[PDB]
Amino acid sequence: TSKWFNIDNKIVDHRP
Amino acid sequence: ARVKRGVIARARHKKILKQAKGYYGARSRVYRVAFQAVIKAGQYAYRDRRQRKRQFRQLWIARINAAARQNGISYSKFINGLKKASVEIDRKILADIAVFDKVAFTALVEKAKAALA
Amino acid sequence: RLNTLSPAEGSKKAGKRLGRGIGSGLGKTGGRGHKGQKSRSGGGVRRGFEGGQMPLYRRLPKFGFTSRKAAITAEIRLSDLAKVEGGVVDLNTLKAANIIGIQIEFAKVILAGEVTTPVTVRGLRVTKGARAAIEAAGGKIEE
Amino acid sequence: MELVLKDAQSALTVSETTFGRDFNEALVHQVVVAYAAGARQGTRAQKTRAEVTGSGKKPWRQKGTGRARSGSIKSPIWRSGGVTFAARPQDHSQKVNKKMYRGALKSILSELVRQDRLIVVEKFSVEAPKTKLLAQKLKDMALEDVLIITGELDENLFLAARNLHKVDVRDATGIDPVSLIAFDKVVMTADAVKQVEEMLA
Amino acid sequence: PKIKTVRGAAKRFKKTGKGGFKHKHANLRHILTKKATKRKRHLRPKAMVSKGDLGLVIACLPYA
RNA sequence: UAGCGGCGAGCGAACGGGGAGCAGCCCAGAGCCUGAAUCAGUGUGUGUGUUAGUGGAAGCGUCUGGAAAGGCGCGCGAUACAGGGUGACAGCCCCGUACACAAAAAUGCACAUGCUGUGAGCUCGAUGAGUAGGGCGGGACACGUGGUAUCCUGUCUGAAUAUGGGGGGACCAUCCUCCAAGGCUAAAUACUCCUGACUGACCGAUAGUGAACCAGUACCGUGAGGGAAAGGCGAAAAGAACCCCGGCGAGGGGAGUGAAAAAGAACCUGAAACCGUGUACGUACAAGCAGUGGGAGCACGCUUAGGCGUGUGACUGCGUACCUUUUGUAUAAUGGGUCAGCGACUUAUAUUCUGUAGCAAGGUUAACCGAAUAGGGGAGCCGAAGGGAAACCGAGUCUUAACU
Ligand SMILES: N[C@@H](Cc1c[nH]c2ccccc12)C(=O)O
Ligand SMILES: [Mg+2]
Ligand SMILES: [Mg+2]
Ligand SMILES: [Mg+2]
Ligand SMILES: [Mg+2]
Ligand SMILES: [Mg+2]
Ligand SMILES: [Mg+2]
Ligand SMILES: [Mg+2]
Ligand SMILES: [Mg+2]
Ligand SMILES: [Mg+2]
Ligand SMILES: [Mg+2]
Ligand SMILES: [Mg+2]
Ligand SMILES: [Mg+2]
Ligand SMILES: [Mg+2]
Ligand SMILES: [Mg+2]
Ligand SMILES: [Mg+2]
Ligand SMILES: [Mg+2]
Ligand SMILES: [Mg+2]
Ligand SMILES: [Mg+2]
Ligand SMILES: [Mg+2]
Ligand SMILES: [Mg+2]
Ligand SMILES: [Mg+2]
Ligand SMILES: [Mg+2]
Ligand SMILES: [Mg+2]
Ligand SMILES: [Mg+2]
Ligand SMILES: [Mg+2]
Repeated sequence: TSKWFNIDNKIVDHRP
Repeated sequence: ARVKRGVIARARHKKILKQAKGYYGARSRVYRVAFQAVIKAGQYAYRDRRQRKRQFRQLWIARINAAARQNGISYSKFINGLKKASVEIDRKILADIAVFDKVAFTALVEKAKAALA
Repeated sequence: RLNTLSPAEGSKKAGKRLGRGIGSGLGKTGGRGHKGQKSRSGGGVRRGFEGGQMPLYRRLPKFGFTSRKAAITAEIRLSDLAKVEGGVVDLNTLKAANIIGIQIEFAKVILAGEVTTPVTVRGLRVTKGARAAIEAAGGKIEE
Repeated sequence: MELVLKDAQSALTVSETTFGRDFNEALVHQVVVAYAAGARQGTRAQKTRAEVTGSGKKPWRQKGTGRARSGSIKSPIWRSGGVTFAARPQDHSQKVNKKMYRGALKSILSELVRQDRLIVVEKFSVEAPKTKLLAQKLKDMALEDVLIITGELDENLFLAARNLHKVDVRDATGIDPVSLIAFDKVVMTADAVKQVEEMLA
Repeated sequence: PKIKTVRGAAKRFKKTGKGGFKHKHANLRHILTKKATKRKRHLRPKAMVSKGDLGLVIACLPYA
């Protein structure tokens, strides 16, 4: 499946 | 008609690895890596066939020069002499004689000096 | 001798293969170029299409009207009739000599040159030049 | 064009146009090739992705797994199941114009004489349905490999030779292009010659 | 399967003798009263499809 | 093609012609004569196929070899040289093959009849109404309502009846042609779960069926359902008695079998990535795509030396991988851990051009017949005439009253 950090929004969204 | 393939394949591959013999690590083991190593070796060669003629000429010119200076005359003047020395033409390599026959050289230097007088 | 036959030279052009390596001349991209609609499986655009611009066969007006009577009128060459078989070139008859086609109901004779054997043409129409050529070869043109 | 009738030296007299004409190699080569094609049957396998056995479920998510895209388990790129351009049974029959076929036979006959590989005879037949007989006739006639085109064809001449491998026997209509070239010598009865004479016009 | 003629084009071109195509001019179907008689006059007789469009038309009328 | 068509995309006939196969009959009814044609269901018979079967020709010598079917020699059968097998490739070793034969029983198919059911035949009659047509709404016809014939009917209607009625693509006349509103009907046509036999310029274990294998299995899923991997010792098991180390082990070494054991069952061939042992040479003052040009030394062969082959490569000139994508990439932009196997411009039908071949003002046939790649079949298609929307005219024609 996918690692938790990839699914998680705060770490992943990082630069909008 | 289905084509087996793969007997001709390792033919192509081994054809390359053989050319890679001697190279370090993957360059001699791993085709994908070897096929590159094999090409660039080729590339340098094609280049360095032309370089070879450059490298040696300046090798010759370098030692022509000391011997000339050794007989008290720069390379500049010394080739100009031989040029002007009533025509006359003679390879810069063949000035080999500078290493193996130093009287013959000095002898060539004089002949050159004379034309410059 | 069954392995000594060979075809006429230049009767069997090999034919592009493409997609097989640098040397081939048609490797990688396969003569299709780089990107765009025209590359890509099933690419291309339909006939007549010229970008979204109004196409020629639509800028220009229609002007038809199909005779339908014309479809059943044949034209006859002088070169025929000699081949009619029976010296009478008739409403059909030509039809039987396979030079008209059943459905036909009308026929002109047309100066398409060369008539020799005297022949009488019957129930057809015939041009000024054709009549003259027929008659001048001993022919007869009764309606 | 006269032909040495071999046994009862008699001469047969044949059409110069159908027995004395120049050898048109290309033109024959088209017909012999054509005949070899059409020998073919279709009969052929291979399942496009549309016909390999599996469901049409996407093997795994478009995005997310660290994996290549993947769409159908029957994809030619994948292992079991594929074949991009799977063949179908197909028909290799070529045309060959009427006038080209005839044109080839003529170039072929008119070359068999020129190598005297064609020996024409008044009558040819074996006395009983026994291979050994025919084997002897050929022996006596100095022959192993032979086509022997008979006039009307008889029972015994056929049953002999059925088992001799390099020798076949055909009636007048049975003449095909490969055979004329196939055998080392074509025999042909003078009776058959006249048949062929006309068949080719 | 046989190619299908691009039916619309069939109704706007006719193959000529040497293999040309001839068509009716545009610009002559309405809003006429304001156009010179000279202009309208020149737009009556049919005209050959140009060299540049030949490619198109032929691809539309394989059975022309 | 004619037509249909946001006259877009597309859809696409018929007339007539050549072929395959051809077949025609009942009811709407009563009288006489009566079970008379016929059809099915059925019993029997007969023939013919089927479901077990029978006979079936002819080879030996020697050489190599573990083994002959192979080579060489000399015979022999062949209506049998299809094919498989046998210690390597067999017409004559085996099983077959050609060919000739065989059915106690049960059956398919034809006829022939028995039994049942059924009606035949002649005379005189009868001739398909909630139908045709119409209105409204849809649907079918190549045809999108269009000038739209024709067909079907959900809805509301509704005739004529042989001096009658339908159709001939709006519609009318004339002409011509057919008889709706009841049915039956064989062949040419379609298909292959399955039976038999035969064939392939079809695959050969990542191929070919998912499945060459005890596979729809193991496995996954609540379930529908998904769905693998995995073939080869040898000619023959002759599949290793017995001895030794070891834990009455694992594993191993001898012995023995065999042509081979390096064919030992984790078994034909045994590649590559990858990991070791051995030897030669280099390497612990040296900086980078690791090679390339030069190049000593060392080890090894040479040669008779002779700055020669092979291996290594101090030192040294030059030198930022590949693909892709880009105006441009060492790029710190993409893709690749490595190897092996697989993995991407095909096929069919139309059309046009080039080459080439045939024939030539002609060329060629399609289906189909077939003595089946032949021969027949010219229905037809292309061309020899063009111009015009068209009638029509024709080496001209169109334009216009007419063309310099
Ligand atoms: N257990 C996780 C949290 C988590 C679980 N699943 C996730 C999916 C998406 C994001 C976060 C999570 C943690 O270490 O915090
Ligand atoms: Mg230079
Ligand atoms: Mg690209
Ligand atoms: Mg672009
Ligand atoms: Mg492009
Ligand atoms: Mg005709
Ligand atoms: Mg699906
Ligand atoms: Mg990955
Ligand atoms: Mg497959
Ligand atoms: Mg034919
Ligand atoms: Mg107008
Ligand atoms: Mg038997
Ligand atoms: Mg036998
Ligand atoms: Mg009626
Ligand atoms: Mg019926
Ligand atoms: Mg498999
Ligand atoms: Mg294998
Ligand atoms: Mg092994
Ligand atoms: Mg050091
Ligand atoms: Mg370093
Ligand atoms: Mg430095
Ligand atoms: Mg950029
Ligand atoms: Mg670019
Ligand atoms: Mg660069
Ligand atoms: Mg880096
Ligand atoms: Mg990168």
